[PDB]
Amino acid sequence: SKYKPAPLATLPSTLDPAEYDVSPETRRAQVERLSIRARLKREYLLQYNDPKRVSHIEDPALIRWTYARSANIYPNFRPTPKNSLLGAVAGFGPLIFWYYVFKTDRDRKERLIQEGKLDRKFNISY
Amino acid sequence: MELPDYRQWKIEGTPLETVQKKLAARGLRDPWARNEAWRYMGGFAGNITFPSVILKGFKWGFAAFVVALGAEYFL
Amino acid sequence: MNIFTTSILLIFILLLSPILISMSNLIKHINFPLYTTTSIKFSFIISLLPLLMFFHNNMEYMITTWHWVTMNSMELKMSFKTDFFSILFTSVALFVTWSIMQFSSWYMHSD
Amino acid sequence: KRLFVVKPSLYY
Amino acid sequence: MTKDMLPGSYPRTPEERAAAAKKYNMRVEDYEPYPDDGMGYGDYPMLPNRSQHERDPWYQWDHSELRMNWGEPIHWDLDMYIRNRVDTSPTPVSWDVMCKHLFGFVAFMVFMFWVGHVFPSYQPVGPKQYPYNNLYLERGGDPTKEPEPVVHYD
Amino acid sequence: AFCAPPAYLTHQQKVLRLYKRALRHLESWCIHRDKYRYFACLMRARFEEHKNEKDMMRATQLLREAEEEFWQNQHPQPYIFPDSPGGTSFERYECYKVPEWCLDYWHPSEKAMYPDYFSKREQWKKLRMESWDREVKQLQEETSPDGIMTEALPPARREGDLPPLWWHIVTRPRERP
Amino acid sequence: SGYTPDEKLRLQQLRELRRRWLKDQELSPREPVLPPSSLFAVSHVLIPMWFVHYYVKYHMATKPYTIVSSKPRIFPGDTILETGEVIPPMRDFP
Amino acid sequence: AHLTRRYLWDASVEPDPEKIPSFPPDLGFPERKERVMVATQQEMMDAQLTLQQRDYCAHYLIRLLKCKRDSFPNFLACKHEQHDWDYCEHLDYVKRMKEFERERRLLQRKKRR
Amino acid sequence: WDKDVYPEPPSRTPAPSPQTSLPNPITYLTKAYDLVVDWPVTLVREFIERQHAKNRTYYYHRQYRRVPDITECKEGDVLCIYEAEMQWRRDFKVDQEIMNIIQERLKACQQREGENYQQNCAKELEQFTKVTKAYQDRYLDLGAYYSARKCLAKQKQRMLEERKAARQ
Amino acid sequence: MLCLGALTTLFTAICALTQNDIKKIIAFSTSSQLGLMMVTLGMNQPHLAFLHICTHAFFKAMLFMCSGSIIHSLADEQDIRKMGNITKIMPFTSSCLVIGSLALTGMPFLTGFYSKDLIIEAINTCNTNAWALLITLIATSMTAMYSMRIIYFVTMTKPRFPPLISINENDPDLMNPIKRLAFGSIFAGFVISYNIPPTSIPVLTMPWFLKTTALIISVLGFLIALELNNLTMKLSMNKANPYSSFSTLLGFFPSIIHRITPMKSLNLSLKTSLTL
Amino acid sequence: IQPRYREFPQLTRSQVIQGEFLSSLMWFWILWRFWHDSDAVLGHFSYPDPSQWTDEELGIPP
Amino acid sequence: APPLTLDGIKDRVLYVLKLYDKIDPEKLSVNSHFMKDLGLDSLDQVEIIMAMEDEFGFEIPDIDAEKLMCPQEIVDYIADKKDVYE
Repeated sequence: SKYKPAPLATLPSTLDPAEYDVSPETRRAQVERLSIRARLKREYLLQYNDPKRVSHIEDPALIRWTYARSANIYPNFRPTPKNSLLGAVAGFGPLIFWYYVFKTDRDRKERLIQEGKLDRKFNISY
Repeated sequence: MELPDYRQWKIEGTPLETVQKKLAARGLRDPWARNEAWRYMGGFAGNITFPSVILKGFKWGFAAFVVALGAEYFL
Repeated sequence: MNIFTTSILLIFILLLSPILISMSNLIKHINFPLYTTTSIKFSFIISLLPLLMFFHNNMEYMITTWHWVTMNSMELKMSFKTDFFSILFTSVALFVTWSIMQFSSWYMHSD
Repeated sequence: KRLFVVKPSLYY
Repeated sequence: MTKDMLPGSYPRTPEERAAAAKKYNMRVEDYEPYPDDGMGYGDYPMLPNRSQHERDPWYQWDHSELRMNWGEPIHWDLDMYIRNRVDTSPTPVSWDVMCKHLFGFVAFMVFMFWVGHVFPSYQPVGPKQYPYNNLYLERGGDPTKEPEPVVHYD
Repeated sequence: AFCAPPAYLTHQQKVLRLYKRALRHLESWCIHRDKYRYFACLMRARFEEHKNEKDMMRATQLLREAEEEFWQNQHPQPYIFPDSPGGTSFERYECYKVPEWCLDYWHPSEKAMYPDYFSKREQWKKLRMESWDREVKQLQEETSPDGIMTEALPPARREGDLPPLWWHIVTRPRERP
Repeated sequence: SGYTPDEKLRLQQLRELRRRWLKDQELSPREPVLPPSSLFAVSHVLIPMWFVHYYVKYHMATKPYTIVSSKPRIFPGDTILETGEVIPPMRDFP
Repeated sequence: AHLTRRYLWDASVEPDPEKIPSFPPDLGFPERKERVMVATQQEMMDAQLTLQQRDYCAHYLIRLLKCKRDSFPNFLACKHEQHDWDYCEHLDYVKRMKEFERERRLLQRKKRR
Repeated sequence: WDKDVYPEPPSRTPAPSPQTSLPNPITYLTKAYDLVVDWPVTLVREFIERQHAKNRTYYYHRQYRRVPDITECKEGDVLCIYEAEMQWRRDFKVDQEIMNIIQERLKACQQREGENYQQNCAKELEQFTKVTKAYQDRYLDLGAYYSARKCLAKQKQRMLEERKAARQ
Repeated sequence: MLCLGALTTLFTAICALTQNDIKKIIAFSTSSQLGLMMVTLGMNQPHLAFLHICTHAFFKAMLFMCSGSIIHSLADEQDIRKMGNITKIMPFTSSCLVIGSLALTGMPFLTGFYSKDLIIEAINTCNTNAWALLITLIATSMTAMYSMRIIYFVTMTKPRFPPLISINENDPDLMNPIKRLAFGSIFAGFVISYNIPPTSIPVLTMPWFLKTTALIISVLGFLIALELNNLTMKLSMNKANPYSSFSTLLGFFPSIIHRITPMKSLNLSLKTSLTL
Repeated sequence: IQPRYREFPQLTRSQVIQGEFLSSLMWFWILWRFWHDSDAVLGHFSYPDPSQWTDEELGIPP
Repeated sequence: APPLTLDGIKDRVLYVLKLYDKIDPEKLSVNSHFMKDLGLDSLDQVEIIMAMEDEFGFEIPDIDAEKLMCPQEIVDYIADKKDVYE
């Protein structure tokens, strides 16, 4: 096909080779996925339509997502050469870069002022 | 809402007729032409022209122009 | 000039009147879209006067209305600069907004 | 001809 | 919620892998954790990096605007892929082709602007002439000093 | 929207979806009605030429070639119905779709402005309360032994029984509140 | 394709219930039981103008540099009111 | 056009728009009289003409402004004054074109051996 | 309003000198204004001023006597330093307002001269520049903790530099 | 400023072509006109740029009002591929739309004229980037091109709208404001251009072709767009074009930037600052 | 006001006459302004042929 | 903008179908099946659905449309979608 997918322009489904496979294995897999969807939807609709319900429907998937992205990040962190290198670089490199930028700018400005060559004309507030 | 009689809608005398002619020349027929024929029949019949659309009102504009020019000449 | 400055400030006063009316109970007793459209119309009519004066004499004004705060040798005070650009644009925008406010009463009538 | 329009409680 | 319904450490064995799939309401074959590079992912599954824009819009999703069902495992980057943010839907034109065309247009435009600057368009006319020493005083000239006279002829 | 998708689509379904999409994009390309009719007849001729293909492999191959051609010739900016997904005014009226349960919190002063509506609403709520137990029982007994389940729901089998899980399908906010 | 008998029957029952519900949505004749021209010009274009002109003339016009206007244009041949000077005419040209 | 000749033919015979006038002002002009300004600095200042407008036709622009102010609210009663001002500006433009042509002619005259 | 502090040149308005048969709408609008709007407002203001004439009271502009400067008393005498620091803060606060007055002068001159500001605001611009140099030499570069002691140190450093340059 | 305005004018004038949404076409027209104002400012003509602002407000608001009336009368349909024949089915809105479109183009002695004509004259008679000038003229042609697109596909065709018809212009709240904006689009440019004080010195001495370039290019664009639109009824299949896609998909600037920039930014904000 | 199906609707006299009036006013204004100010469209002054100015006029010495 | 009615929807649906060559205007009833009774094709049903969408200015999702096999089914689907019978 003349369409080359990209990570941000994913491959369509009608152009997907895996959508045209009729093997009983894949057919069983799809049916099992639909069965899981059906069971979850049945439970959700029962809760949703329950006339005695007096509160919102708690979402275990959402709780798991938030727990994973917050409280479970550190217990499952192991330092590695790549982790340490990335951490050091991201943490400090920007700081060193901006320190050099600001310090060179300030030093040039101060040299100008000491020599009296800086044209501070109506500067009154600083 | 009383619908107009569907017997009214025909293909003859409209561009759908030429479409049907070409399809027949290819050995095919269009079973939906009468569902579009109202767009070409009736008060929707006739072709619009860019001259007409742009110059809409030109006759009365020119009449008013002549009147105003004559008045200015008189005064 | 009294007349010129009065017109310039009255435009804003008239525009602000509908905003205040919307914070009272009168908005349920009146036809708010029509009241606002009339306010825009009268603001346009009032603004037509500074426009005429500028066309006549071509003078431009600097009107300091209120002293907000002074910040050590830099005073921040509400100031209006009414010259060619402001005077013409105010009238043009008020005309356009009058038209669009009347149009919206029909376009958004159901909403 | 005139259908009830469901609204939240704006009384409060 | 007990500690067994919550995400845990990387699954070391097929027993743990099956238990994790059961926990996440996913088929064992579909379940696939992140690489064990110790970046905190732990047991959480890896779902395809496909934006919510691509889900079926005609379906009756439990979470209507998220286009997700209740209980369905949530992508790690759901808040990046919500329908308001990053979109990954397929395109009529391939990504590289789009990039090439856009960058080519920009490069051609900038090069042609440079060419125009090199070869400016002007009229066969001399410079505008102003009186009174090129308006010396009006342009803020110093009164006491005397400018070098500039004379305009015919 | 009302029906739930199946686990998979069949070859017939895929071909029909491709046919509909191709005709819609062909209409988008040919702005005018007569031209669209002509080219739609030609497209149906192409579809019919292979309507008989008992080699279910040369059928899938034809379908894949057709899908490649469609993705090659699709309108970059096709025509979307205003209310359909992706069309202007799609979810335009979701701001005014206040769910029915919001009326529970109305102040008595506000309910006094619609005496009959809430009288009928109490009857509806009583009906829901009466039905719920029987409908959940019906679903529980209808559950298939084998795990192969579907989102399709059963109708009311006995008499005086409402279809199970009917309350949200009914009472849903109107399309244009 | 096509509705299975169960789908058709469920659709019929939901259709009946939904249509009855929509009918119940109708308001009764008494339902909204509510519980027991220069006027605009003078109200909005005159009283506020009094207030604004007062504020200007007696709080803005009395302060220094509060209202400043560009100098009026003077052309050769004009009479200044305050000083009475008559601007000399311009040179004659072809 | 001048641009075609400069950018495709010999560019050394075409004026450089920045460097006009290049040759001494008095070449081929044994008697050259200075440009004449009718309106005075004081008159232009009093009339409030913009520095862009304070050229050699300021005496016509001042008449136009005076006529507009006097005629107001009749804003169509200054067509003659405006035509006078535009014609003066056109003559100034023609003088500038003559300057450009003189520069070109002198540049191609300098093509001596 | 004191003209010496806030100089406002004399107005130079030209005579009407109409040259058309049409009526000027602005004149009639100004007449209607001077009648409807200007007169009742004037009467209300006159009544207010008449009421003010009775119940008339006076308020005075406080005067502060000069106290010993920072230079005039000893290192670590907190009493002296407090007096001198309060006096220096008063003088600094007044320098700020003088700055503001001259900036207002410059802005009003620019607006008034309009298109001739490049040539008819020379006096105001030069005043701004000179008074600006004075302000910079006095107060510029003192911390957010500026004080009489810092001002004295800055002045002494500047004087030392000037003296060294004069020697060289 | 000159280069940026010229680029914006050309880019948005291109994008306006091949747009099947009336509001989108008018928005791209607005962007093109703003690019032209930016070119005018790139030249030292601030007063002329402001004059164009004031003149353009009128007819742009009128065009948007007319499009709104059409969309309301139809069952909220904005795509022009389901309109047509509005010239006959909505005489008043169609007439106002055509007045606004001709005003947007350089029709002599309409509100647009007293700004667009002078801007084009000043562009021609000034020291400017050759490429900026050339693409500005091409965009001035493309303006009439897409105006003709709107006119043709929303007026000069057979009806493509659904069969049930419920069209009602007859409402004062609709008719009166459009009438006022039409009086504006016809006379306001003239009245203002005469009343305003002299601001800058225009250049009125130029070759006939430079003087009449505005009219000539506008008419050329009208004719070319008319021929291309007439060619649509020919029973030949329209094949996708690389340039047609570049126009339709907005030059891919949205498709690329609105996906690469936010993706990288948000991925950094999560994987680096927060997690790592 | 009457919604009609697959048929050209009925046009009130008001909208027709008002659209006609707007178009006529536009064209009257264009014709009037072109008659009175054709220079703004064609040209105000004669662009001189720079190649015809004589060397004596341009002060070109031989 | 007249609100839709059951009778109006039925009338317009039958109008569209009567304007179909493959269906003879007689032998077409609200309950007449497209394949069992009228003997139409799978592609013909898709074309009919598209014609109804064009008529009523809104789209039938493919999943819901594939099951609409009789004019009464189409009428009921349109009615349920538009919430007609208040």
